[PDB]
Amino acid sequence: MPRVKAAQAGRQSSAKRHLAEQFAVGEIITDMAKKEWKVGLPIGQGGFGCIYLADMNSSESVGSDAPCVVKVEPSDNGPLFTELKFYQRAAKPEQIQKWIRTRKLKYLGVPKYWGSGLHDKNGKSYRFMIMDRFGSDLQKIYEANAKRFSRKTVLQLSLRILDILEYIHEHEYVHGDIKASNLLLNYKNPDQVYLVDYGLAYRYCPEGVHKEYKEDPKRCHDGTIEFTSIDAHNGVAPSRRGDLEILGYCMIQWLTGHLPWEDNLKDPKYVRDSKIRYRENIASLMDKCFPEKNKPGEIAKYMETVKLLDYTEKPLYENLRDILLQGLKAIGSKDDGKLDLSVVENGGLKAKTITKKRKK
Repeated sequence: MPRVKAAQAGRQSSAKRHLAEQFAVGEIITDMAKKEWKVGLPIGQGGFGCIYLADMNSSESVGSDAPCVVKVEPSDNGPLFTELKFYQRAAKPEQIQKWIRTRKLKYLGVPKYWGSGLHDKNGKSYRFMIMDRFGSDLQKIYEANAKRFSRKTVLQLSLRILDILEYIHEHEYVHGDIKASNLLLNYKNPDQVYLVDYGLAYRYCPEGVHKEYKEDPKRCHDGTIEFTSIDAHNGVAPSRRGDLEILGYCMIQWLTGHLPWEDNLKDPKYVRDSKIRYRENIASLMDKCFPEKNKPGEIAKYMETVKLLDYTEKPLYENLRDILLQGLKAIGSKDDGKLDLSVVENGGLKAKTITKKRKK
């Protein structure tokens, strides 16, 4: 006997506001560069959260002080010291121009350092760091553009990632979880993407000593089990193979729309299984991930190549750079129209703390 039933609809809540009025707008703070930055509007969003925009004093012709934003971090220090130390050390106009030009690199995805300092407020010392003005994040763009990233989009994304991964991973740091929220687009220059959330920066080779992958005690996992791979999740510091592995996962993610172990992001066995399962026959699996009229050959060859270099036998990012660009150029694309991500959406995720040993 038939029965009729249906009662469930409507579930969306939106409630954010930013009016201070009393005390906030116009608070000038002098950083270590000896500039007194005038905070303007509370954005709240960014590669961390609670990020402010710099209004500054518009006397007559402001220099470069206006087009910047500032992250706020407690002086108790979580990711800040690691992030800022690298930030200030890497964001050096002189050095950037030099090594980028000489190493034939494309572009470093690191925000320009303007200033940074400490300001005790109400008895709580907050340390602030001034970065480039961000307005677009790949997390909200993921939603708004339905994660449809074309070859030229993914290629350009991974291209700049290759630049930065070599620069950072040649020294000491890693980044296990490559999340869409890690990539921030310049608010008024979308073709140039920056990376933040350096809390997922674990050290593999201290100073410059290539140790050995056995840092794994039981579990550490910097970031989500999604892109962190088996390596970082177990707690082991990955070599070039790790970074290459993670990048491959993000590339196929943007190219296909969704990861099999992401729909299964509720089970450690399935995520591990699926990753190993696909890596068994990378060429076959990658090409068969999105079979219709798509060309996933660049990824297939890339993945075969990265598996072919063992773990750190012969890792050459420029060689991977070559194959990817060669494939892209084969279909008639080469830095097509300066990226493809002009969605300019704002509403990503938050930054995370370093897995130094224990977070309780």
